[PDB]
Amino acid sequence: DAFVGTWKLVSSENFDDYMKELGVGFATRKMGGMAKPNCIISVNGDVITIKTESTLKNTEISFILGQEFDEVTADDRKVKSTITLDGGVLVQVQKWDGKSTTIKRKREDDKLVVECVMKGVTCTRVYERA
Ligand SMILES: Cc1sc(NC(=O)C2=C(C(=O)O)CCCC2)c(-c2nc(C3CC3)no2)c1C
Repeated sequence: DAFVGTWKLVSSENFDDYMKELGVGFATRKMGGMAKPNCIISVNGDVITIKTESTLKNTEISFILGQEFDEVTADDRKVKSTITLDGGVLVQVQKWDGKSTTIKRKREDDKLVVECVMKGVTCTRVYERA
């Protein structure tokens, strides 16, 4: 849709702090910090696929809106994830061990803007079309 395409990370703010608040150890935060992933979003029928591709780590999720799914995150958390569409924003929550984090994906001008929240920490990542 508005989201479909191949997107390249161009800017990131507060990602290390976000990873820290998730309990991500130094080695994984080092891998993630200066990573510049591609994000490849596609849809077929009910099913949306979001692939994240980077030199040291790839991940992928496929989901139906509103339907919880199991996810292994890039930092090896086993989480229960639900993604919904709310006012044009893809809202993802991950729940594990009585905690939650939210990842919101929205389109703004030429940007795919990804807001990641854990407790008091807010990180913002911006992608543009590859
Ligand atoms: C090479 C890469 S990329 C990447 N994470 C992203 O790109 C992420 C997002 C996005 O921009 O889609 C949005 C949500 C957070 C993550 C990691 C990594 N995340 C984590 C914890 C924070 C989940 N630990 O490592 C690494 C090692």
